[PDB]
Parts: sequence; C-alpha cells; structure tokens
Amino acid sequence: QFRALLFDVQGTLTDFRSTLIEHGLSILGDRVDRELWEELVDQWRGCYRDELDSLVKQEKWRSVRAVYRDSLINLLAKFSDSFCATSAEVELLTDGWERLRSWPDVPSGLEQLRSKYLVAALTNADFSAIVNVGRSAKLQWDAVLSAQLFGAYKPHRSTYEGAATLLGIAPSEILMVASHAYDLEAAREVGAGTAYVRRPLEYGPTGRTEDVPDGRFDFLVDSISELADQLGCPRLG
Amino acid sequence: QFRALLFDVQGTLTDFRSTLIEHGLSILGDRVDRELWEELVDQWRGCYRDELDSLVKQEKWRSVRAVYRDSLINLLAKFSDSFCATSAEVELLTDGWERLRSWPDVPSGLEQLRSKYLVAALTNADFSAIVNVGRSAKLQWDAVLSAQLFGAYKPHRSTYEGAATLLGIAPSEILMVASHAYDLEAAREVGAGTAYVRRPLEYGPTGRTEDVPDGRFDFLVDSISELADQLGCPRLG
Repeated sequence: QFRALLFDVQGTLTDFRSTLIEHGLSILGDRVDRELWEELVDQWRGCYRDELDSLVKQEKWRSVRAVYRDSLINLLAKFSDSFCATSAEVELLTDGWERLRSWPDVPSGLEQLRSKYLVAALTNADFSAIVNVGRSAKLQWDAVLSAQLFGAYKPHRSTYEGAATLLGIAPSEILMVASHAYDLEAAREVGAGTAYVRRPLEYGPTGRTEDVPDGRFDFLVDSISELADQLGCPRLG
Repeated sequence: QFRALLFDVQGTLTDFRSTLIEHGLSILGDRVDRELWEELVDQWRGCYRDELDSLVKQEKWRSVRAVYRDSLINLLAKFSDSFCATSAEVELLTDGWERLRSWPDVPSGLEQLRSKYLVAALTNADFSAIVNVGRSAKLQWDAVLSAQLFGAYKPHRSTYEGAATLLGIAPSEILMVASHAYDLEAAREVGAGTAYVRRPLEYGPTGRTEDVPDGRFDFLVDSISELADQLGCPRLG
C-alpha cells in the first residue's frame, strides 16, 4: 500500500518542552526560576504557532530560526522585570530548538519501519535544524524535507505534494504521521494516508493534548513501534 | 576545520558499471552477449555525460531518469540488429541506475565519518534516485541533496552554494568528496575543501583516467575509510 512514511518531527517525535526547559536553565542558571522558564517555554511555542499560522494565511515563508528568535526577544521584553539575557545568550537559547530529544520509542520505531518503507521527515523547521535534530534525537532517515524547500509551510498542499514529487511517488502512496491533527487533515486532502501518534506529555504533565477518537484517522497509536507493528514490519532483534 | 562532507555518489561511492552490467544481463538473459552488453553500458554512461554537459551549457535541468531512459532507447535502436527489448524492459533496465551497489569501503567509511562530521549527498541524479540508491548501496546520510532541488546540475555554482545555505554551513567548512576532477574544481571555486577518491575500476579495467597528482586537491585517497583516517575519525571496531 504505502511506499513512504512522512513525519512531522517537533512534538510527534521529539519532546521539545523538556528539551527547552533544561536547555534554558543550563544557559541561565539562577537568574531564572523553573516555573517562570517553563511558562516562558510554553508561551514561546504558542508564539511560534501563531506566527506560522499568520504566515500560512498570508502564503509566505520565513526562517523558522528567526521566528523562534524574534519571539524570544519579544518574550524577554515581557519578562524584563524578572530576568535578562544577552544577544549571545538569545542565540544559544534559540539553539535548543535544534537540539531536541526524542521520545523513547522513536529511534527503534523508525528503524523498524524501514524494513518495508522509506522514511522521511517533512518539517516546518528549516533544513539545518532538522539535520541538527537528527543528531540530538537520534533519527536516521532516507530523506529530509523542509518547508524551506517549497517556500511554504504545512498545511499548504504544496508541501505534501512536493514531497511526493521529490520522492517519485503519488500522494496516495504516502502515509503522514503526526501528533497534530491539522497536519493529518491537510495530508488527507491531497490523498495521503494518516497516522495519529498520541503524545500525552507533549505539553507537560499538566498539559492538555488533543483527544483523538478511533476512526478519525487511518491509524491511532501511542508509539512509532506500535505503528510499525500495525503495518506488518518485522521486529528488530 | 570541517563541519560537513558533501559527496558525489555515482562512481565516487557506487560501482555503477558492474551494477548495470549484472542488472542488464539479469533482465535480458541470453538474448545478448556479455561483451556486447558491456559495450552498451559504457556508451550509455557516455550518453548521460554528453547530455548533461549539454544541459549545463544551456542552463537547463531535466529529470535524470528521463535522461537515462531516452538514451537507452537510442542505444537500443543502434544495437537493434543484435537484441531487442520491450517497453516494460526499458523501464526495468533504467531502474538499474537506482539500484547502484557501493564500493566495499563505502558503508563503513561513511559510518566512521559520522562521529565527527555531518555527511550529505550532493548528486546530479534525481532526488528519488538517490533515495533508492541509499538502500541498494547501503548509504545513510544526514541529508540528501539533488540537482532537482536547485534546477541546475553540478558544476553550476548554485548547486554547491544551495547545499551550503540549506545546511547552514560556510562553504569553507564543507569538504567536497568526489572521484571526478570537474566536481571538485567547481566546489573549490565556491570556497569548499576538496577530497579526491581514486576509483581505478569506475569505467572498468580499460577506462579513461584523469590523473591527479598530490597537491592538486586537499586530500587524495583510495577509500572513504582512508579519508576518515586522514580527518582524524576513530576507527570503529
């Protein structure tokens, strides 16, 4: 049925929240309290989402590193009374988004899938960032794809379709894999299969994630290994 | 000194000649003699080269799969007194260029290199072709880059510079690895380092060799593992 599996990375395969909390607290130390920082991280992601949403609607693309950097700068102003940072520290903090760690099932799951399928990333993050995340999150791919290559972010159709063209396959031959429903709904619009991965801790132990019922998407799993098992991929030794 | 290595793939890492000889004989069987099929493969590589040379001069890009397919159709007409092939066999033979096997040093050389460097493919072949060749040749990349992403073949500057900016890396921090002098001299012009890999059997025992003496390029080696050793990579037991 499918020839390739295309993956969202931030959240779906990576624990961004934990990564940035600890990264930040290591750059900043006692200048900041964990609870303020965690709240900042939560707002930083929100800012990212809002800016991308605006950009998508305006049919524009910009460096995601810049999006992240500029949102941190704005947030630092909001929180100026509590702590401060240098421009050099801004660059270091922003780097955390390129040092994402993976959820425990990811490396092995992805490897299991490769017995039967090509695996590729389709990310909104810039090409350089995904290459970097490969090392921090231990992801091995057949291909790496980014919005930067198409000049458009997901959910735009061009992304998914462009990936297909690049991979020499029809969109119907792609299974999109994501823990964000908007991504899967846009993939289904171009004919792809959809696989939702539940990440209950994506937004922290007290966070609220999307509740997805059985039947909305083709697959509904709690780990990439589980998805590989449901697609009939043999197990690793 | 370097953050990443960018590699030519066909010939540099892959024994395309042996691949397409055994692949064609596997498909055509006894309908063609081995020595005739070998001469066809050499002319087929020659047609690809002349065609790309022509397109580079015209600032044009076209699918490399269609380049191999059309030139094979032409060669079949010239050899049509001797053997024949169906339209389905044309497509199966052309697939040979997406099933390239690697030289024996290559899979473990690439692995040793990854301990200190990012490694990426920069190929004239279509994106899907290099993705398929990763399975047949056993190549694992941090990134795969193709002339198809840039609309231009190597040696155009825009391919190396495009690779550099997508990776977010200064060209002076990229080492280009190739067994073809034209490729390394082109990379040198954009500021990259150069590593020449001698492949005495690329065009078979009686082939057109360009001799490179020492000092023409930054590195001159006989295997990717030797290159890894010269870059100070630990050997992996």
